Amino acid sequence: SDGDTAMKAFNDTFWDPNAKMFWKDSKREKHQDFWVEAELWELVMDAYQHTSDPALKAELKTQIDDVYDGTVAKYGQDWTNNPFNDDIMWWAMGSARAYQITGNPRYLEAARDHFDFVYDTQWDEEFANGGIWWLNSDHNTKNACINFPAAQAALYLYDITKDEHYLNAATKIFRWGKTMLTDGNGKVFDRIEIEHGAVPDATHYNQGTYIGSAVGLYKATGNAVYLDDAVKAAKFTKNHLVDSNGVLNYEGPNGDLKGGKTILMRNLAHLQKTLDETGQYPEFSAEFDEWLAFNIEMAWSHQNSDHIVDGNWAGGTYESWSSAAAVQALNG
Ligand SMILES: OC[C@H]1O[C@H](OC[C@H]2NC[C@@H](O)[C@@H](O)[C@@H]2O)[C@@H](O)[C@@H](O)[C@@H]1O
Repeated sequence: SDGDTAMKAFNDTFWDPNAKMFWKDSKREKHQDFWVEAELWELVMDAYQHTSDPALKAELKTQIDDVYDGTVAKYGQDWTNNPFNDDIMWWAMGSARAYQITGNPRYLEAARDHFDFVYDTQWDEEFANGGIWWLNSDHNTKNACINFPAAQAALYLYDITKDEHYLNAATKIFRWGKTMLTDGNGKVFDRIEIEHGAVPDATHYNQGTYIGSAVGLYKATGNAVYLDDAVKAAKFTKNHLVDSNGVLNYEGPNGDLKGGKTILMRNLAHLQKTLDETGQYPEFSAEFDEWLAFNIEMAWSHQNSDHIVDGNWAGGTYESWSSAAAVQALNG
């Protein structure tokens, strides 16, 4: 019941049933940022897929539709007016998953149309020899936070439609990103800036979408190198994006990064499942599972009286993005 309890508490604290959006924090003065709301959307989907309580499962299934409706009410159905390609892609990926769960074709259309806008018009072969631009306004940087999510979205679209166009896209985007946005040993770089070069700053959410795309490509292609890529980036996370006791870092003060453990945990769950299914990397798998279980217990040892867990897992206004990671962790 821990995943159920966590999700119910998160909803009670942060869901606004009127606006059909999550509040940014418990002061209930402002709703969550657009791109972060796609990640909270996916959290609802993950709880839906995790729960064995059929009553809660039905409520969460309805909430999947409600989140979309609330966002569309405030932001439109056509997100291509947003200058951030990442914002667009986070919602395209979410929409693909919503289609898988609900079978409502509005979600497939949303996913496909927005994926196609970004991939078809924002890929460039010249600067850095490939990659998708961060923005559709100015073209100055190519970033992990658009490129790996784009590969993931393409993989969901391939799973749904089997259009070889999408498998080819995932393969090409990931190949470029491994080459230009990693060190080849699992450290994922933030971005590559024109007139400067790479910015080798690593964070949980970019480790996470690299790992998820790698695991997806391993499954789609049967090429073990992709699983090796995922394992290296999981090892880098476990050893180098943790505190002196092995607890995943708190990545404040940047608001976007504070909740990044949410996206990391989502994708580490995919790696765990693949390792469990295949029996590959058994020694790593054992250490990895113990370290995850440790992190989750530490997080939840710090829940407050309302069963809300602040994003400082190692340690009075609770924020929905920072608090989501602990919920995600119990809904893998
Ligand atoms: O340490 C990683 C980066 O963290 C901060 O940027 C967060 C986020 N901002 C938008 C876009 O630049 C993303 O690629 C990025 O992850 C910021 O301090 C960066 O300088 C830093 O590299």
